[PDB]
Amino acid sequence: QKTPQIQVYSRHPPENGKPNILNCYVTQFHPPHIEIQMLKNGKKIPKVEMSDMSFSKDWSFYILAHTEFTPTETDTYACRVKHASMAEPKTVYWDRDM
Amino acid sequence: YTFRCLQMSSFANRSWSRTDSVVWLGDLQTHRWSNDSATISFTKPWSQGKLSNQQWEKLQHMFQVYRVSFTRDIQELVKMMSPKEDYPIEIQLSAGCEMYASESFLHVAFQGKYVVRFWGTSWQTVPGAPSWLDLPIKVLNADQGTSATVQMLLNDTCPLFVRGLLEAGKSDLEKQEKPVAWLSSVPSSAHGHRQLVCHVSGFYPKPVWVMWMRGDQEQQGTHRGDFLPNADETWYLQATLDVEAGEEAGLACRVKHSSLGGQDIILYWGSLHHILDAQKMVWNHRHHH
Amino acid sequence: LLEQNPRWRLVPRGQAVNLRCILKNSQYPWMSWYQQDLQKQLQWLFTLRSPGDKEVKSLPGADYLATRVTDTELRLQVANMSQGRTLYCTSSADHWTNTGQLYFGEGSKLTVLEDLKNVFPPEVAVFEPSEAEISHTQKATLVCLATGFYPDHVELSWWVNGKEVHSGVSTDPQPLKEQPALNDSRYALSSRLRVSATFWQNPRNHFRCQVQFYGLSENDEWTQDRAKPVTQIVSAEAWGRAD
Amino acid sequence: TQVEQSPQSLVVRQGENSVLQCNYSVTPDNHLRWFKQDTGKGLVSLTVLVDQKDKTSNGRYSATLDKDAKHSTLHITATLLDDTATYICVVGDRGSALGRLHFGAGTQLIVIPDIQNPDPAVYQLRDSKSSDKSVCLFTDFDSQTVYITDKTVLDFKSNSAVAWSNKSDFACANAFNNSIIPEDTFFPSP
Ligand SMILES: CCCCCCCCCCCCCCCCCCCCCCCCCC(=O)N[C@@H](CO[C@H]1O[C@H](CO)[C@H](O)[C@H](O)[C@H]1O)[C@H](O)[C@H](O)CCCCCCCCCCCCCC
Ligand SMILES: *[C@@H]1O[C@H](CO)[C@@H](O[C@@H]2O[C@H](CO)[C@@H](O)[C@H](O)[C@H]2NC(C)=O)[C@H](O)[C@H]1NC(C)=O
Ligand SMILES: *[C@@H]1O[C@H](CO)[C@@H](O)[C@H](O)[C@H]1NC(C)=O
Ligand SMILES: *[C@@H]1O[C@H](CO)[C@@H](O)[C@H](O)[C@H]1NC(C)=O
Repeated sequence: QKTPQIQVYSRHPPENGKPNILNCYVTQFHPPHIEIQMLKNGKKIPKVEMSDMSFSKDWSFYILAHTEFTPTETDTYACRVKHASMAEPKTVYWDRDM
Repeated sequence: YTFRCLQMSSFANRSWSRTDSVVWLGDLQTHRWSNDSATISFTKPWSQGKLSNQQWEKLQHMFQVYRVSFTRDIQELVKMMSPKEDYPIEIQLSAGCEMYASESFLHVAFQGKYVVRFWGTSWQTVPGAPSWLDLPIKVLNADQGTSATVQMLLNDTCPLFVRGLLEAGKSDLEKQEKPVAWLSSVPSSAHGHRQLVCHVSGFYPKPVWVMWMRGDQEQQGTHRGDFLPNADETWYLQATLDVEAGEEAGLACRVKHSSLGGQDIILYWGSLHHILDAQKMVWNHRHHH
Repeated sequence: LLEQNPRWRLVPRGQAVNLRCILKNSQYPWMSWYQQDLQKQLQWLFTLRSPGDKEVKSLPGADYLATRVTDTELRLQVANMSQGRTLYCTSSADHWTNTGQLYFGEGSKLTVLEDLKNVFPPEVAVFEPSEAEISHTQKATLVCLATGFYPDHVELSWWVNGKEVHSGVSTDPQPLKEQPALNDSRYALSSRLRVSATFWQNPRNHFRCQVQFYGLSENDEWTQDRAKPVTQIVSAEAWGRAD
Repeated sequence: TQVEQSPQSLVVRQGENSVLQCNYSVTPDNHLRWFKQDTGKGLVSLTVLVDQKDKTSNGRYSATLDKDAKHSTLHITATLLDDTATYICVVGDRGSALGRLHFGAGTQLIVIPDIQNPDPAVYQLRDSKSSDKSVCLFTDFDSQTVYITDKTVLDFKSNSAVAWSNKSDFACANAFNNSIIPEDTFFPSP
């Protein structure tokens, strides 16, 4: 078993109001079975497109999930990941400052 | 350029199994082979390389037999391991060639740990492999037919098909996309310290140079981040600098890339541009790290 | 070589059977089971390599359980037989083609019966050559007739002057049903010994037709008026005539 | 079924040529085997075929294989009476012990003897023990031609049938009354 690394980031400079694309990039996990959702305020975002799963030179898997979004001063985006190496589902919030 | 075909095989129990594949030329995905699909999908227009339809069809049928035979073969060999049938089981396969003269390879991992490889004419166990692998390896090695076509694949077919992909993929392997950079800030884990963050996004090809600067002097505390992908096969990177408060003044993030001529991107902290960029990012800060 | 046991067995419909495959040389370790139904269609069952490997499989119409106990012994428990099967045991090394070979055993013929009282031993009769045949062809043919037996497993041989002969013999390939429309019918089988007229006409010449029959064991419960039909030999004999 | 043999049954005169067909759809086809099973006995390997366009000679046997057409043939030159057997075409799933065999239904080969100058006759034979059971012997019919035995083949080779019955007035002359009988058959009075 290897626990997932979750990184959340925007495609373009994250100006409020303007349309942008949010990326949730999961890494360093084994086995390859994994559930990923992207969350807006708590509710699941209906169309989250995903890349195919691949692995790296250390034989650990990585996948990229992404969706279009419009950032707001008040609206919060997150990425939840269920994996066997974890008791509870890990939820990671987008921090534009990070 | 390093061509690699990757294979992910999951064996959950006696009945359940799937196997999916992806093919990379450098940092560009060229093929996708889902368990669900009978055929091998193209992700690019040039994914057929220089092969002709008849030559491609033959190879796809070659692989179609392989996928079905592999799944049966593994589920019989799994009966020889210690302890007997240790479900679940993951098998990973990495086969390709590097370009220069060339160098083909085929490596195999079991439960995430690399244990077997093809070498010369046969299958061999790598140093530190489980001793139970000796028996399965002998049976696989007894199969001249497999042995001979794998040889053909690695020695002859990988280099040839790649050399074709490279020629017909040149246009896409040469394209240049400009980085866009923007600045942000976070409190540091140490008291009175703050972490300056320089976001570089949307660049291709992958090689890039990013540093914090006091004009002349590169700031040695610059921590380059990991290369994170974008959905459109571009790249995202960030570089951080830990400063004491009232030391941000006079600092700049510099970015060198092949797509910028010689004209580096320089962003100064507190510069008129930065101020207006920052005013557009504001938010309530929850739930912050 | 590859010893298969037992060679033959009667199975009262609704009981199990134990089959063994002791292998004489450990250099050919890839033991596997093959089935051949009453319609002569062959099929692969199980293929076992490691000691301790046990596997189950259900087929029309017999359920199997095969284990590889030791590196030399291979078992197969056969249960719930509906209809007759014959089971073959094969071993090879890792290679099995260019550097061969693949080896086959003698097999185990299993026959399924409903009732035990349905087992009858054969009546045997030798019919003397025709005096017309002798005139016309200068050869003399004896016919042997084994009738009224069940099941169909009989082995027939000719014995001229106390020793077995193959020269001049042709026996039926398979037995035939006496009452063809009925399921629990009894069988009959014929053979011919064709000799020269001179050789038959010798009064000192003795002709015997023996028929081995495979039926019940000493380990089968039986209390009925007629005799307990054990695995036995039944014969008939004739001496020659001069005229 | 994945291995189709044809025909199901075949008849040849002793000394003539005989050809058996096998078309398969097993994938992958690594090798092909021919087997001979004498009735009531085990299997005997006749030949193994390995390559894309193969051929092998086993004394009186010879076989070809085309993997392109997933097809094989077996030839027996100058057939003997002991060639009466079932012939089984089988395909090798792998080139190692990981593979499984797939078996065709078998083609049943029946060899009928070359009887130049036949001598058809029906004789009645009596029980050695007395009495009064009897049997009929039909001897030496050429192989174009109540419990009747199927025709068997002797080795001077002869086709011969045997008929017996327990019915009031049998009798041998009209025993093979459901049969094609030579117009010159000898029917001696009993
Ligand atoms: C290969 C790279 C060259 C570049 C060209 C390809 C570019 C196009 C992109 C393709 C994308 C598709 C993703 C491909 C996945 C990457 C792996 C590719 C390498 C696969 C090996 C090719 C094997 C081909 C031979 C084969 O199908 N063998 C078959 C059939 O063989 C049978 O049929 C044949 C007829 O076709 C012959 O007659 C043979 O004698 C008979 O036995 C045979 O069954 C093989 O044994 C299959 C297994 C092979 C996997 C080896 C695994 C070793 C690891 C075991 C250790 C784990 C421990 C176990 C618990
Ligand atoms: C594929 O290339 C390998 C080398 O990478 C060849 O393996 C050699 O085989 C020869 C003769 O079989 C041996 O003398 C060498 O020792 C082998 N080399 C190694 C490094 O093991 C192989 O023969 C080639 N196959 C084909 C079809 O050309
Ligand atoms: C095999 O695995 C799948 C998924 O892990 C599961 O749905 C199925 O119940 C399993 N079958 C078994 C344990 O027989
Ligand atoms: C994957 O595909 C194979 C056919 O190649 C199928 O038999 C198997 O059940 C599939 N597994 C899943 C999980 O879809």
